[PDB]
Amino acid sequence: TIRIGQSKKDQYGKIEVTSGNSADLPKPTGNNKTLSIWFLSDILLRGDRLNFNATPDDLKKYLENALDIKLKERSDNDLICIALRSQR
RNA sequence: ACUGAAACUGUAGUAGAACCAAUCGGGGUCGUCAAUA
Repeated sequence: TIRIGQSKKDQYGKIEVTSGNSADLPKPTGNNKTLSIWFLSDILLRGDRLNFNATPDDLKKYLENALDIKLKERSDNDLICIALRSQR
């Protein structure tokens, strides 16, 4: 049992932590037709000047480097390819 | 690539003003009673 966050000494922050049995590792399906990406957490990326950034082409470049592939935007018009929001 | 810290929802405010538990009443006084055979 630990107190976390702001004003944790007062009426705030008391949490119980419990540990579970070691989970199975993620097992994503490798598909060569498309890559789908879901941000489960806020993604912080450096721009190429190492400022933080909001340019998705940098994430495109990052992924295709990290996976050693090449990526292209989904070209249909009745569908959306990208659905990001900025976070500070 | 590392939980901010510290901070009293307190301070002032009369559940009170108004309203008669009251109005009227001599502690008094006279004729029967009963239904049959």
